[PDB]
Amino acid sequence: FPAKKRKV
Amino acid sequence: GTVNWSVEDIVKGINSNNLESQLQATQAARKLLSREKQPPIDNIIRAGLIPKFVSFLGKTDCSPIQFESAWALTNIASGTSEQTKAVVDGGAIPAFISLLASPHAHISEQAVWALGNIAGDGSAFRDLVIKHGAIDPLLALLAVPDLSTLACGYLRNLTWTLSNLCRNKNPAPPLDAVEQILPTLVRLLHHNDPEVLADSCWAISYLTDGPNERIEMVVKKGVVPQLVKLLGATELPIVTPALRAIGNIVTGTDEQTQKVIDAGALAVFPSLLTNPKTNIQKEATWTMSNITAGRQDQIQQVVNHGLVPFLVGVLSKADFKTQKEAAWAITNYTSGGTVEQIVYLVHCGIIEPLMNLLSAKDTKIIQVILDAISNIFQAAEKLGETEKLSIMIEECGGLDKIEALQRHENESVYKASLNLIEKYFS
Repeated sequence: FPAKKRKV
Repeated sequence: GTVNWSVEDIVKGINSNNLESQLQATQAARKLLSREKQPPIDNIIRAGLIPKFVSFLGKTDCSPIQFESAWALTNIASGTSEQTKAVVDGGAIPAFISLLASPHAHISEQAVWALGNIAGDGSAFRDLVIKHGAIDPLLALLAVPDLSTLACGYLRNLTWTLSNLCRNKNPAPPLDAVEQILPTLVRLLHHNDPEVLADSCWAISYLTDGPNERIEMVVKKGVVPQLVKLLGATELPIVTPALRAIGNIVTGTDEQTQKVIDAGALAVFPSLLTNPKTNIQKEATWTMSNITAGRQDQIQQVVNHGLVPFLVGVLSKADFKTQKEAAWAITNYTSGGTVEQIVYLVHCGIIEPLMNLLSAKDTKIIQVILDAISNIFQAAEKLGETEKLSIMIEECGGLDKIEALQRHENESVYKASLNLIEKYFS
């Protein structure tokens, strides 16, 4: 799974 | 208000000589960058806005623009490696670290998030975040008597960012950074929030994905019992990383594996080896395979816990990848086991499923299975029972499959096949 997260 | 601005209007506001206009334009950028579909990250970068945002991180006198710029840069850094690199190249790392100590919790949290994206890009940016001194202030945010007094989302974000400081290899994180982080990780591993638990387990799984010295760093902190407990959890997002960590640990020394056994892990494997989630079954069978590669007394613990029938079951019916892991577990078992343990293996019904898997196209599983057969035959020789085993193999159609494998294009395959035929079926 991806290590990054976008704040939505 | 600040909804649906064009990038050019954002630029015009940010280039004004008016802090309030800059704030409104920055919020507009934040809203573009936080929309559901296709945030225009590259357009924002190309407009040259990153250095402006980074400068706004330092405006202690206007905390709102600190927050808006922190969120915008967070979301830029959430994209591709090149987009994260643009954020880093703008000088964002030290500015965010400076914001970790902000009296405004939402700003500190935003900085935590941004550093999580930057460090999560990979080993180089992870280690650069560490070199800029992020660990001390991050951990200071968690230096409270009771983690339950912290806001839930705040604590989840801190846990996730720390897990990214534990993530990735070539190289693995610096040893001293791991030692610095581990105590807080141990504390988070006893917190009651399911997401904090899941991400703490992921961090531990990263830290145990390495040579025995790294595993030892983790095991020495006494977390294996807590990992076993979490292995029994009902939430699959917890079981998955807990099981990954346990499997990693049992790739280590037989003493480390033994610490997994002593903690009670085997009692969970009846469920894990029948778990309806394919990946749980696969990972549990791989774990088992690295336990049956251990000492005869550990093999005997596998026997005592009733797990050989479960390995027979997975070998009989499972996703093929799980079946391959089971074949590995069986070959390891037969290579290391006593004669009595191998006899037991045969009495549980291993032969028929083992033979049925010889019709598979995967060459390596064929090799693995032929090795297992050879080991079993060796035990039968030590007992003088090779004939009975030959009959067993013949009655379930295995002799046809081996004799057919004599015509297999792979070298070691048809070699081992020929040896089995001429040596035990003459």
